[PDB]
Amino acid sequence: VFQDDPYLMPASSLESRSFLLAKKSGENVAKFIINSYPKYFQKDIAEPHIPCLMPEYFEPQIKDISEAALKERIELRKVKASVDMFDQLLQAGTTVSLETTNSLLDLLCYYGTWRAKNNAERIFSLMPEKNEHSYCTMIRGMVKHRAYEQALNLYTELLNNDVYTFNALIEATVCEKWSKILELLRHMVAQKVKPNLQTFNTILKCLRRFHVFARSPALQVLREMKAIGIEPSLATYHHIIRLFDPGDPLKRSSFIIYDIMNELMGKRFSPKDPDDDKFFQSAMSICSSLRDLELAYQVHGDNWKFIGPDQHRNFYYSKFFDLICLMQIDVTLKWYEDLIPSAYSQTMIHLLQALDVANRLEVIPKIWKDSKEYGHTFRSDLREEILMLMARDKHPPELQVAFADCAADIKSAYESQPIRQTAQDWPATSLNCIAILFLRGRTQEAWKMLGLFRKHKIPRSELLNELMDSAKVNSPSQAIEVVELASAFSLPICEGLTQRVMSDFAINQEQKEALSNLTA
Amino acid sequence: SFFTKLTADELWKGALAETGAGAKKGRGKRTKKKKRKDLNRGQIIGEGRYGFLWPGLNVPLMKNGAVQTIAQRSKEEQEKVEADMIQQREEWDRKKKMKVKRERGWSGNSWGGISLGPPDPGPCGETY
Amino acid sequence: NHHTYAELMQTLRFLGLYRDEHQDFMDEQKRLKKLRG
Amino acid sequence: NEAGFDDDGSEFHEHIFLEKHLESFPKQGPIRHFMELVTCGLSKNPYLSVKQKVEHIEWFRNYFNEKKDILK
Amino acid sequence: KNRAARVRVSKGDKPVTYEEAHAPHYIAHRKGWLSLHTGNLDGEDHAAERTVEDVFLRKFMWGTFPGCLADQLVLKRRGNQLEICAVVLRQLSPHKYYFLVGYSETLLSYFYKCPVRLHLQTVPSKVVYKYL
Amino acid sequence: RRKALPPRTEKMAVDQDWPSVYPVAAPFKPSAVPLPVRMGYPVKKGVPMAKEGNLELLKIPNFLHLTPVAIKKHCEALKDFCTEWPAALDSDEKCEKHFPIEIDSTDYVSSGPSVRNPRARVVVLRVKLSSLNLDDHAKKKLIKLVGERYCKTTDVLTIKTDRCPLRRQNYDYAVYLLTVLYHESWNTEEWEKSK
Amino acid sequence: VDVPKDLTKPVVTISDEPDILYKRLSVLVKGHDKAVLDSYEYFAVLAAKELGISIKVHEPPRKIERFTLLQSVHIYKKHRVQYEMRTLYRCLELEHLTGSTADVYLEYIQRNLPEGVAMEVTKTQLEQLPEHI
Amino acid sequence: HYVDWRMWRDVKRRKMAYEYADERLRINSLRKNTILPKILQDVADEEIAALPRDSCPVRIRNRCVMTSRPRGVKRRWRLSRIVFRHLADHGQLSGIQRATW
Amino acid sequence: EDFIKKQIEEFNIGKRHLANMMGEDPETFTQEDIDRAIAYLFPSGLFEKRARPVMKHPEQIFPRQRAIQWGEDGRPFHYLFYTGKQSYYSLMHDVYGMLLNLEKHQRWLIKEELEEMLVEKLSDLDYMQFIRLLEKLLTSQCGAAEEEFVQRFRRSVTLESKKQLIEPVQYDEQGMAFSKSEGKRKTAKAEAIVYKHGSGRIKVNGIDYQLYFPITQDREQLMFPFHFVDRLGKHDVTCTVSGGGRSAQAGAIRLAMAKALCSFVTEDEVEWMRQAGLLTTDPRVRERKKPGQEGARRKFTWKK
RNA sequence: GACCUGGCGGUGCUUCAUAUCCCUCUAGAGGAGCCUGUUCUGUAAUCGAUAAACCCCGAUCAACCUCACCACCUCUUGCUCAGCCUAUAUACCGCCAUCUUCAGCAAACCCUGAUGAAGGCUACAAAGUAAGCGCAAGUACCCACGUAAAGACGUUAGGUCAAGGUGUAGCCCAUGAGGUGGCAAGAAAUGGGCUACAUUUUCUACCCCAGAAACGAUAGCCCUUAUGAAUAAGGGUCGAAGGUGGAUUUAGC
Ligand SMILES: [Mg+2]
Ligand SMILES: [Mg+2]
Ligand SMILES: [Mg+2]
Ligand SMILES: [Mg+2]
Ligand SMILES: [Mg+2]
Ligand SMILES: [Mg+2]
Ligand SMILES: [Mg+2]
Ligand SMILES: [Mg+2]
Ligand SMILES: [Mg+2]
Repeated sequence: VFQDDPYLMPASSLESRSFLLAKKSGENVAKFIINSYPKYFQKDIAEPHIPCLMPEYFEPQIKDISEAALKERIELRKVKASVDMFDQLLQAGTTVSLETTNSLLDLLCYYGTWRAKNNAERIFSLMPEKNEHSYCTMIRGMVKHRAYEQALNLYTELLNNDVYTFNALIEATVCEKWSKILELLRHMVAQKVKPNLQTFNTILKCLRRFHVFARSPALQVLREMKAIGIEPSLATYHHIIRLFDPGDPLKRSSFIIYDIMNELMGKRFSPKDPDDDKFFQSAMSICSSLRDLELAYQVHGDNWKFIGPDQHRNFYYSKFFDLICLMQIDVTLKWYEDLIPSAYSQTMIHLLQALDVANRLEVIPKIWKDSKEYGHTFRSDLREEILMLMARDKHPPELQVAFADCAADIKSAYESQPIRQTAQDWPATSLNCIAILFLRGRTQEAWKMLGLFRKHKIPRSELLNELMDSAKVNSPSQAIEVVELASAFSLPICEGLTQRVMSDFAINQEQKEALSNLTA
Repeated sequence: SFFTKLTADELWKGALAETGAGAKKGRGKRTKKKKRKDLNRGQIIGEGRYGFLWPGLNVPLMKNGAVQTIAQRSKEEQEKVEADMIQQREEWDRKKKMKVKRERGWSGNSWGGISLGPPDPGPCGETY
Repeated sequence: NHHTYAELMQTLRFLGLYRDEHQDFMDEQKRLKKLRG
Repeated sequence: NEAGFDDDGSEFHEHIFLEKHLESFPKQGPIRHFMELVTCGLSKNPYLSVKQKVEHIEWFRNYFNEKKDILK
Repeated sequence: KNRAARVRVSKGDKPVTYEEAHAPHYIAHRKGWLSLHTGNLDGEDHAAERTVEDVFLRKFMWGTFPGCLADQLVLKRRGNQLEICAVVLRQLSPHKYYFLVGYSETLLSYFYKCPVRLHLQTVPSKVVYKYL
Repeated sequence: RRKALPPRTEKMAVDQDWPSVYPVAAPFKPSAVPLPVRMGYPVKKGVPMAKEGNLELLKIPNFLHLTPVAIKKHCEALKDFCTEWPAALDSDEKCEKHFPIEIDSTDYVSSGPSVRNPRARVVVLRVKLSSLNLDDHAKKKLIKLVGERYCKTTDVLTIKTDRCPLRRQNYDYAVYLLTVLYHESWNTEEWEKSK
Repeated sequence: VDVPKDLTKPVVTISDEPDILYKRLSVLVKGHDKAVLDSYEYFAVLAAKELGISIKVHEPPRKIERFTLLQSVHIYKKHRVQYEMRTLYRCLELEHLTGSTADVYLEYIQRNLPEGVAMEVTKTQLEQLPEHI
Repeated sequence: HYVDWRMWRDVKRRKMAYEYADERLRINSLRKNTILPKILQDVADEEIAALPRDSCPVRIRNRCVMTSRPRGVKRRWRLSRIVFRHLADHGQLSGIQRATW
Repeated sequence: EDFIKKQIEEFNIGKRHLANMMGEDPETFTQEDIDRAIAYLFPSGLFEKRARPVMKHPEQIFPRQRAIQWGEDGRPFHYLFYTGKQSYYSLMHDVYGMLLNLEKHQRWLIKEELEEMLVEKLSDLDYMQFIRLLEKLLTSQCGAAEEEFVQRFRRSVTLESKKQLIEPVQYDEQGMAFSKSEGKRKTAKAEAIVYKHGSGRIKVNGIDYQLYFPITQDREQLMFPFHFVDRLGKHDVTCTVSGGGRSAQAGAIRLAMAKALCSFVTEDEVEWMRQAGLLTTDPRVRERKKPGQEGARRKFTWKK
């Protein structure tokens, strides 16, 4: 969906989101222009007539109560229905058809809040003829758009006089209630409805949180589901996996569910429940807590559509790469360097600590360069982390050139942004390792950089060590005009200068030695 | 017609008439010269008569972390935009056409007492 | 039909997306003419 | 080149053989001559379908039935 | 002296690209055709309609991506599917770029009742063939 | 303000799935293509234009997709679906023996939104009368009826069909015409007996 | 490393009725670039080889049409400007070819066209005699 | 928004000819037939004479689409020679070469 | 300057990529392979190779440019540098030194070739000076290194054949030897079989010449090959023809008969026939008619 | 008064002239008729180019639209967020003739002339160096030759606001728009092409071995047919001017 050139190449999750949202907004603008000026695109130049390409017609026809009623279910709104009820009740006083009244009630309950109150209190004027369909759709509406006492009253009225109707009724009853839940389940199973288990899914959704006294009975309820043999175990299974949430991991149940989802993966899947999108995200959320790599590989035909939203995809990939990092890591970095362009701070931090524990120093540069190429700019948390981890090292002598290069790039990025004020406190935190790496070939750069640092300070023990190594690595005056100044500045450089002045520094001139004596 | 319309540069050439008879021989004309102008650079691509608010090009796409929606600029706001764009164009044209004050040297219409500033730097580098 | 073509392009200019150079020229000189009488 | 535009499942003989569409005139007359040549040309023409051919035929029917004044 | 799809030789301060630098008698010899269709070949038809529609396409897209393009377009019509290729500059935002891409693609598809796709190649500054 | 990342040239490895990175037909995309291939008239003491701004590589048709590796892949994939021709059919004479009635249609395909074109309707067919008629009176009658639809040098009777717009209309009308022609050549008349 | 486990295969059904027998598939490609035609025919012959069928190649001559126009606008009859449309032909014939093989091969090629080319199929199929005769 | 009033008139003539193309051919055949009555031929003649103006496909002209130039237009491309040369020089169209033979 | 090495290494990497693409071991790989690969993967109807797509090696893409001839400071390296033409000046210097050494002891190369061998241009005048100096050197004796210096510049003569090809004889049933040949013309193309053992009559499309050419000049042209060779009634020939013009077909059959008989007759007689000039296709064809002209060459009358 | 540059010389010397100067070679135009343009006559009845570098020119089409002229009759926001074939090609863009059947044109440096306009060449070499364009080369046809293509800077304020658009000046009940009609003939001069004026001719079958005659209408009258709602080819008759060209002139290796 994204373009190929590098400039248009979306190099971050938020900007990519905004980009394809702008594309969708252009699609909506196209819809608006076509449905505002249909006559322009009315020409059917293409030989195969396609209603997908034909302009769209939400235009009410002339006043015609019967055809207007038939067009009600075509226009998909509520003002037309109000006007039609008005025309049929006030002056006509007749019903075009009970099916038409049922469809009107369907639409009005779907559309639903004082407006919902008015829409629900304006349906009782409907002609006496109100069958089950009408009553149970009123229940549907009062449940999924308003409070639950009204739905309960309507259900009692119906009893005095469907699968997802009773589903909504159970939702209303539930949303501690032990006897309620029990009698509900009992009479529901007693009736001959034979639900599609969406009632069970909804009662699970309501049981999202409870102790073992309903977490464990869910297992036998699922075993009964399996015995009747209806459920694919797509959503209720995942919801009980989530309900397992937790002061202590349950390794036994974890292994059991591992085998279960293993055979579920082995078999082929077909979608039936609209809530299979939270499946992916919360499943990987539980996987992250579990921390297992064979588990991650198991969780990894066209079942990749259930990821959907970029937020859930982000959570999944983040937890996946985090587990893979915190698991050698050669195969992990292989998988990563394979999926980085397709895939999208915390992940990079985990990568840095994984590379540290691995000791693969040569890899971190390329990773930092990739992050910078994509979106890593105007933030120094990861810069601090990489600098500390890379200059805790000095063991590669030839790699000091790469140290200097990446340090120069890091400083080029660090000094970009004055107006923001955020670049002022970055050197105070991470300039020490940067300057040490610069010292480790080129030295004048690090010299003047430490000058700028101290002339911005927060001295440090490794800063003292840096100053000492720099001074000892031939030029007395060039070393003095730095070490003596930093000593006059602060006391630890002075207690180090006490020793520095022995070799060849104090013999040059006494005015700076006099200043040192005064400060000491 | 729209098919009859065409790009700008050839219209500008045909209107300015830099060459073809007038320029040659040095005859020129009697102090009439059409000034060059660029209309595309001036106005942003978004605005028009119908003031639809474009989150893609005209309005920032995201506000308060919420996707925006296509909306209508009322006619009063449309008139405000038209007025301030008229003002902006008038200001641009004012800044375009102005006086030129080369300091009077020996006399008007004479290149005697005017200085062109110091010489240019040399290739090897020699500031004069 | 130039009807459809030019009507679409005029409506889209009024939307303010197609910077029509020829039309900008025409109406700019129209403004100049109506200013100069 | 014919996925769609099926002509409502029309038939080659329905196109070509207009003998059944020609019933209301004898076999020898000049109107028979003209209408025979008409059916010939129509069957020769593939561009137009049975509907167009029958509307041609019925327009000719109306024509000479309103001009039945002569029959010479 | 013939003046046809050529640039007048200037003092050498006029950046010129390949196609507009070279002459129209170098088309098959040292250039390629901007469009590619079969209406020009024998046996086909609708060639006038092809020409009109592609001229309108080029004009509309030039004016709905104004100021960013720096050369003529490339049209590639393989049977039903239409493909467009453009070269543009990188001064405006990718937000606007993608928005106008989708807008124009949807409009072309809805108008011509044909599957349409278009691609764009970014350049910092338009490539120059010579200074004439 | 914004800056574009460097191309995929150094990113792409020497070992790489070109059929995977170019599954279908697509433009050149020099940013993704690592090859420095250039094309353009070089200037005196000069060279062709670099691949990036070389819009003539896009002008020309494109074949970076569908490499020989990709062709091997797709052909050895679709091998499972393709069927086998009967081995008994091994020669022209044996194929025309098994199925004498030859029939052939044709149509163009061209770039554009529309697809219909009247030349789709025409069809023709052929059959040798040396083995089909099995008699002499009907043979003489038929060869007298047909004026130019035959050719005795190669000895095949050939007939076309275009009177109908539909290919199947042409087909079944030709079949019915041949049937009625055989049935009418079977019989005779007194003016035909008198010659 | 990412190699899928189960490759989704299409559904196929072998209907009871027999497949049609094409005697000869003769395809004729009209183009403007001899190099493009050579690449296209090489592609086609390599596909036919890998599918396991007979082949043959030959190049019909180049056809050209030219016509003269007035070089200038108002009054110039001697000075004209000329143009020419060049079409180049290529033929490819395939004999003893099953109906489903024709289907798959034509689907492949028809999806793998280039742009500036026209493709003319001539299909020759044999069949038995009718029943009414 | 056609190019000009003469293009407008030409398009009106084309519309009329298209929407009367059937009856015109029908009665033209009924006229040019010979074996039928001459009185019928004359009635059909006066009917064609009473038919309205701008209804015949003879009054229309194969004019140019861009500049409305009647002369110097190819029936295939429908464009004037000048716009044809313009597009051929600018390389907009496809598969046309200069006849340098 | 580092751009050159970057281009070379990137070209090697792209060559490895292209080898992986086309499916061959990148170890073994050739420039003709590069050419065929680019031709197949990116065809182009452009006629000139310089305009067609080419994936070439950078050393051959870029022409040699004279590198920096003076260090970062001070003097230049070569000693004619303060003037132009330094390399040719030093060349003339050491050439004249070798010349005077010679006198005390006692094909050619193109202007552009020398230009591109050096890194500077020159004039026809000093080019002629160089040529006359070369032949001045060569008119006298020459040592081994001196001859080597001269042949460094001297190139291959590349002489042509100046010969008429000989077709192979053929044998068919009943022990019959013969030779086939083909001739052409403006618009007539024919081919003739000559049978040596046979003699006498002649066939043309299955008809004899006496009645195929009622006019005698065509038969005279048909006899001219046999007449020059002097073998008149000792060879029979058949021939098939496809043409529009009578004299055109006559010339085509004449050329075909001669091109078939040159195989039978000795090389000496082949040379005699080439001297006669009857073994070469006539390149002359009716010129094109021009748009502004009344004909191929005739113009409208100058109206003044 | 003296100088710099160019043009010009019925200006000198030398080398040339490729079908161009001629001597030369051929076939034609200027003879008669016809077709089609130009000038001119009259009409209410377009327009423009109208030496070379227009005259079967815009036109690879005008019986009706094409129609832009004219008589008559109507519309007034008029298909056009108007329109105008109204003027200005001496505002122009766009497109071409011309020398050109040329080969030069030239940013940028230096030098000479006392630092003037201007010039910059001596190859056994004396101040010129040259980006770049063009020529050229290569590309198309059958080649490498040839033909095509290409042929810059600039002259003719060259032609074209009528291919189209556009600056300026105007009509904006009109100088815009719509529907009927005719207009488009020749006392005459001129131009380009066709026909023949003969026996290398005319007729007959074939396209070349024959037999007869001792020619010529593509104009006019009548008729048929082609499409159209309403000029073209064919048939009968008429069977002349015409007897091979006025200086002069055109094209061709
Ligand atoms: Mg003054
Ligand atoms: Mg010319
Ligand atoms: Mg007219
Ligand atoms: Mg007017
Ligand atoms: Mg002028
Ligand atoms: Mg040349
Ligand atoms: Mg030319
Ligand atoms: Mg003038
Ligand atoms: Mg007629």
